[PDB]
Amino acid sequence: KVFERCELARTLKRLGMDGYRGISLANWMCLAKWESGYNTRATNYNAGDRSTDYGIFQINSRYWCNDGKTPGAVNACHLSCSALLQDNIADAVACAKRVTRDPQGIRAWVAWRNRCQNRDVRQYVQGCGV
Repeated sequence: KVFERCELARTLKRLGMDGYRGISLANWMCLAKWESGYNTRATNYNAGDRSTDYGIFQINSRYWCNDGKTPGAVNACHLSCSALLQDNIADAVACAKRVTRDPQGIRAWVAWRNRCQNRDVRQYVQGCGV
């Protein structure tokens, strides 16, 4: 599923993402936007380390979900990576929350550092009723 902007903002809000561990909804929107273009079935294989990024938040298989084909990987969200390719984003949200409970917080995603950190992200939630 490819979410429309405001539809996603409200979906994330309902799922408890607004201000989760101090992270604003606009930051989450900026992350999903640059990671997958709001596409839940987005996937990116990393030939260098044999891992794959899954879903709307492009969560990686080396540490967060199990796909059975990533060498010496772990599954911190305790989910099949398939759960990160569903139209319904609840599991992806639970996993994204798990990622941020770690030391880096939202900085775990390099894309957020490149395109969201110290940027004006107000535009992502404007007019969405959140």
